Amino acid sequence: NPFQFYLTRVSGVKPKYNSGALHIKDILSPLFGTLVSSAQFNYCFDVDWLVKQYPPEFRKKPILLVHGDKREAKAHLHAQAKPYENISLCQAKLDIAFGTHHTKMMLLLYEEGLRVVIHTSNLIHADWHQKTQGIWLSPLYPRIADGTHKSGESPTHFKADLISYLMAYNAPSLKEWIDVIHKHDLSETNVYLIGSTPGRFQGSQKDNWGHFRLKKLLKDHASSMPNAESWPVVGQFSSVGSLGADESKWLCSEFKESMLTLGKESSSVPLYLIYPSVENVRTSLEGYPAGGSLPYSIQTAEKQNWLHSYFHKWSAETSGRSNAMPHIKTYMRPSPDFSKIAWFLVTSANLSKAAWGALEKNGTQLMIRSYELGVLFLPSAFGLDSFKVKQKFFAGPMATFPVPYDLPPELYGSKDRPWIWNIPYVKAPDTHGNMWVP
Ligand SMILES: O=C(O)CCCC(=O)Nc1ccc(C(=O)O)c(C(=O)O)c1
Repeated sequence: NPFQFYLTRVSGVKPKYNSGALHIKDILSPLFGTLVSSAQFNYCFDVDWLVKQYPPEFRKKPILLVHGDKREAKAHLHAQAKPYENISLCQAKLDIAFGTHHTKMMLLLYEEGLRVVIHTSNLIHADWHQKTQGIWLSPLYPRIADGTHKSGESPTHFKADLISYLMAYNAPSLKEWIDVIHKHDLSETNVYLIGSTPGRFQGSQKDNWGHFRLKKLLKDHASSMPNAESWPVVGQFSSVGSLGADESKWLCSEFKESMLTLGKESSSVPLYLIYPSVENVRTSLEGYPAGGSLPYSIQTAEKQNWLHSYFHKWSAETSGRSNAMPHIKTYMRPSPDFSKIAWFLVTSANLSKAAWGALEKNGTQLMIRSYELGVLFLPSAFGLDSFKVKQKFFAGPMATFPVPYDLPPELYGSKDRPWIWNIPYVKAPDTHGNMWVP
């Protein structure tokens, strides 16, 4: 396959549904490269667990943890790492209120080259145990010879775009990684980077980040087809922010408008949102504790009941993962019969203004609160007009894209409710015999 899109291993499914999956120990294995230094960008860390995932021969190599924690949370993380002299920390600045360092990325420097991993999992045991999570694995990027002058750039501009994303941190530990990336040849990269960084972006910079970055890439590198109005947008996520009092405030006005862009020329497009129901969580492999990683609050949800008529159940028979609750986030543009897709995005970004950006100042400024990162698969980057949807995720041309959940998405039934993580569920027990009492 050209796509190098993987799911994490799920404990409890039959082997055929893990044969093409990756555990974190597989990613860090010596078979992927001889490690000399790594950077782990994430939100939540279990440092003791994390070090144990590296091969024993690599456990003393330098590790940089890039996080967004402040105050007591920051002190707790430092305390976790202090036993390991090889671990350094970089606190990503979050100068806008209510922002998060959400990006999940590994930079893996080897004797043999460099690898970039952009994924969706926190660095804790539960996130790699029984969840549906997504991974993009870069090629092994070779080092550019000393004294050789070449760009090392891909047709998707991934090298410059990754350096630009890291430059936004203004961090000395990450300038070191920028210098590493400069010395490597990333020309084989066929995905586009879509990042979010905190700030207020106008004019020259509005297209750099968030949903305007997505819009720019779709305008420049996708084409509009006849009956494009009939091609749905699908969004799939593990959390929801405050979107406003009605759909015109952000969801269907600027977010959907960016996602329905195709091509350069100047809405009835259906919008599917996939988010686990209470029943999805109750009957999942983890049971109700899966909902600890689906942090949709009642305070937020009760202000936007209009949103839930867009919600569709989690179903993933294609990958054997209907009972592995999703912490992956994906967005895509299927054809009206869901047999093809115009593009596919895997990302850390949930359905929230903090992650994707919200327009300010009479539409002239895009304000983003958080760090996010994802990769965009466009047919033009593979010499294609569209991707065929792979019928079974782990089955056998290779030009079919492995969509990890079922299409078409199934609307909530009249008795279904979205998972809300801070109210109790005491009517029916989960797969472990328990109720949920927050
Ligand atoms: O959107 C907003 O305005 C706030 C909504 C609250 C929220 O969703 N918090 C959250 C934090 C960390 C992670 C993670 O890194 O796993 C996740 C997740 O991805 O589920 C979610």
